[PDB]
Amino acid sequence: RSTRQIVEFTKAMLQDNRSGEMPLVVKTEGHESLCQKLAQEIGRLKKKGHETIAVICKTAHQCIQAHAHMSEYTDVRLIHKENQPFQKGVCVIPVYLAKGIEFDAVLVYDASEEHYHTEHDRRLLYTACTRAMHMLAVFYTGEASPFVTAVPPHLYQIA
Repeated sequence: RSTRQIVEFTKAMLQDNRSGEMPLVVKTEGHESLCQKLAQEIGRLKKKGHETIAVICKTAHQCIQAHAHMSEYTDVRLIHKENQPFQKGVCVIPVYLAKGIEFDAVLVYDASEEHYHTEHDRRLLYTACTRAMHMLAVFYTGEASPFVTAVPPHLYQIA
């Protein structure tokens, strides 16, 4: 139900039909520059018509940090419990609460090798990226997750 480009990107992460824009991978220096560039990309995606936009973090604890820092640049809804209603707009949400929800656009928060390197992490990263129906962006600080670096570079564009 996602785009061919998103399906091919995410399939390539598991090394161990509609069309859309290429997944975007974005390198950043630190959580503050990360949150700034996330905020800019959210503004771009809103203008292009995305109505449900998820910044997906690995854990609830990371969500709180992400939400606090993103709030410096834009307004974002923190998703922290199951009974929060699905609505249009921008949210910060952990993988385990995003499971089986579909968003127009997903921005993966800090897909670094520090945060995503175990096989458990691989399942979490895959789950996060497959929530995206129309646009996927993968942001990271420092060094990218091995599961991102492993994706053939023709399957994504860089910023």
